[PDB]
Amino acid sequence: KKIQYGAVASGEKQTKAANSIANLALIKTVLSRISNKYSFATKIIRVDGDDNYAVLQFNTEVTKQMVQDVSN
Amino acid sequence: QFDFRASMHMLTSNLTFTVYSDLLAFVSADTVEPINAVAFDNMRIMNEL
Repeated sequence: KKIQYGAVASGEKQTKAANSIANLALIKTVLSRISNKYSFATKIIRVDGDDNYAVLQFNTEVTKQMVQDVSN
Repeated sequence: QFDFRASMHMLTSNLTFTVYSDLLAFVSADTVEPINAVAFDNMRIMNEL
């Protein structure tokens, strides 16, 4: 069998940093949509290949409903 | 001796108020960019480089 797979994985000199780049661009792109519904200042984003965490700070104090709605 | 009429009173009260215990939760607050943070003398702190 030979399957069409036009995408990315390891087994390359490029995979680590390039995956980090793409996840960075993705999270930066997504994070400009939460701004349509919340006011925050992005203090830190971190990307190490296939994982990611972003911290973000608000104009006010945090609630349960804002975390839930942000997740959705 | 129980006097029904004389034992009756009218109690006054307020109609339909709502008691809020915390008082600063309604306040949202933000800081200027801390590089351009200033003291009492209207003169920047953390400026020497």
